[PDB]
Amino acid sequence: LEPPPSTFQPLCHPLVEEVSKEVDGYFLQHWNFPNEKARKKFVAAGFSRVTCLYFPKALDDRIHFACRLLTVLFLIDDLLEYMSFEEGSAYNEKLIPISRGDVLPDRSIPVEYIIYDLWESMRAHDREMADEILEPVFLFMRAQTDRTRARPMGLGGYLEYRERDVGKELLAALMRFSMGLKLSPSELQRVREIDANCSKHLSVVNDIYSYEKELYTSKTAHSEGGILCTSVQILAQEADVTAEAAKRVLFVMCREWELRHQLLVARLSAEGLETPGLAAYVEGLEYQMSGNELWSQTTLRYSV
Amino acid sequence: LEPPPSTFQPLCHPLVEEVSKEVDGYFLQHWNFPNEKARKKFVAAGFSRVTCLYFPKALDDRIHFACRLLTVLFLIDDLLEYMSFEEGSAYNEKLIPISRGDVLPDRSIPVEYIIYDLWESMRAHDREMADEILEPVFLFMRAQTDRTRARPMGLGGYLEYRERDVGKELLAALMRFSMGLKLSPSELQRVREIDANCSKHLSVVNDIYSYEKELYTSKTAHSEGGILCTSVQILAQEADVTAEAAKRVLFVMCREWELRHQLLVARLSAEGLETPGLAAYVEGLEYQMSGNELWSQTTLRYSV
Ligand SMILES: C=C(C)[C@H]1CC[C@@]2(C)CCC[NH+]=C2C1
Ligand SMILES: C=C(C)[C@H]1CC[C@@]2(C)CCC[NH+]=C2C1
Ligand SMILES: [Mg+2]
Ligand SMILES: [Mg+2]
Ligand SMILES: [Mg+2]
Ligand SMILES: [Mg+2]
Ligand SMILES: [Mg+2]
Ligand SMILES: [Mg+2]
Repeated sequence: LEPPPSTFQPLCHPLVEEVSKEVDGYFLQHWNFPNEKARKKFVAAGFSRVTCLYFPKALDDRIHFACRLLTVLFLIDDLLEYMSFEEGSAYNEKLIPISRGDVLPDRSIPVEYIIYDLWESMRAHDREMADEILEPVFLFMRAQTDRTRARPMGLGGYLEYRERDVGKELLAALMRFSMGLKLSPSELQRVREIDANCSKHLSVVNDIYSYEKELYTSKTAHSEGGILCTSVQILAQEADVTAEAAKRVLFVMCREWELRHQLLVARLSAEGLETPGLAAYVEGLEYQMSGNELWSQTTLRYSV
Repeated sequence: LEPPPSTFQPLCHPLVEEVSKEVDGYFLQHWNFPNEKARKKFVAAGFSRVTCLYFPKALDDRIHFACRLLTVLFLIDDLLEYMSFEEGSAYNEKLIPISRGDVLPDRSIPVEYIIYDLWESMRAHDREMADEILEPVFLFMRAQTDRTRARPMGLGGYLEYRERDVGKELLAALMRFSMGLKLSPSELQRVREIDANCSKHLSVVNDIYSYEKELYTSKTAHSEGGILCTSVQILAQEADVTAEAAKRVLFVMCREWELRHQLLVARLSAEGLETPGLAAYVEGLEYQMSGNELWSQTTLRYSV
């Protein structure tokens, strides 16, 4: 699959090597893997590497928080594929009061105390910004087991749903936390169209590279949890082409979304609405798009 | 607008110029054009040229029949844009028993006697092959004023409707008539998938090039008859991109349909199911797709 030309230059956080070893090492000690093969596959995924590609301008003392969060969510994301929608919902809902810190974790259950200790440490570093990630994460978690996954969706309906299932808002709040980048409610409101456009890029780029993984999952995992829910399958179905043909077409659309990102950013500046914070923000969103693509093209999670 | 590479090479019927003058001349003599500007625009469209590009291997004494049919359908196609769905339906339904030869035409009304004389002349030349064009034409006519045009559609839903509105079936029966290519019901059943694939190509290629014409029509003509119903609008709405962005993506999809055409034809041959008639037929479909693109690229109908 040859990617069409992009003007975006992907950037990686300079501390990616040490943070990856730190965070991978943490999960290897605490997380319950089924076997040595799974432990190797975990490291092979490079979960801290995505994070460092998503937020390359995160503060040096905050990047590890982001790596820990995306890592545990990735691990949960895989676990949910072997559960029903009901079981998956129960699993996630239990982690929500724990994430808030309102309920103590069962220290014998790794996922419970990993989540608790993480959010506690994040609030310890920056309480105000850590709290602003809470609701976006919960929105993402509840989307993962949404019944709409078991209903037919057009491309438009899917992308609207997938903004939550891909965790667009959490990525936004996580990015701001990691950068210590604060925005007023007025600034946040102004870039909503830019956010929605970015979400489609992230979602479809992931759909493109994770298709083989998710096709296999749909044939082997739970009938509900492993369900095939992706723009690749939808376009292939609607246009009556192969999945690989759908990928090539979708990749072209992703480049159009990149063009639209630049247009919207230019218009924000052409109008009076550009601020230093917003400039850093929309630039950060570009890194998410290019970083997500670079990681997707190289991670063993999708190629194996 | 840069067309992505294609391996389909267009062919034109050798007698295109002489038949154009004959068919253009007939309509200029009989059809009720409002003024000289409309008569010039009519000639500028090249309705016989597209027909000769659609069926370049039509028999020398049958190509004019195809040119007449497509020309009169094109003329009605524009007429319908100033009518409501109701008026458009009543207009078309009147012509249907006339086309069958069951109802005599009003000789003071050009469209009625032109359509009557056409079908009578076609039945005289080849009774059986002419009759097999009737219902496909009627299916197309009724799709033109279908109220599904004014209702929400996804890409898949549009394409399945478009197959009727683009007259894929009538074109196939017209091609067979023009070439004297007779196929058994079983043979035709073998290439159903190939027909469906070809329909999408013809539809979207037309949508891409005729968008500006149809955008203008939607803003100037009847809100119903001139309604903007096209893949360019649908995809742009689904993916939240501009029409120009949608065009570029759709053009890539068109090339995927070309690849699929070659795949399906290759499979048909390998299974020992490609009869000499079927070989001529599927080649004929390729001429339709390539011929449609060449004409769309150059006709003044879409450029002015
Ligand atoms: C952890 C997840 C599965 C969510 C957050 C990260 C992100 C965007 C990385 C790419 C794959 N999907 C997701 C969703
Ligand atoms: C006459 C028509 C409007 C129908 C038949 C010819 C064909 C495919 C040529 C291209 C434009 N539209 C059509 C539809
Ligand atoms: Mg997943
Ligand atoms: Mg998921
Ligand atoms: Mg995926
Ligand atoms: Mg038209
Ligand atoms: Mg039409
Ligand atoms: Mg058109």
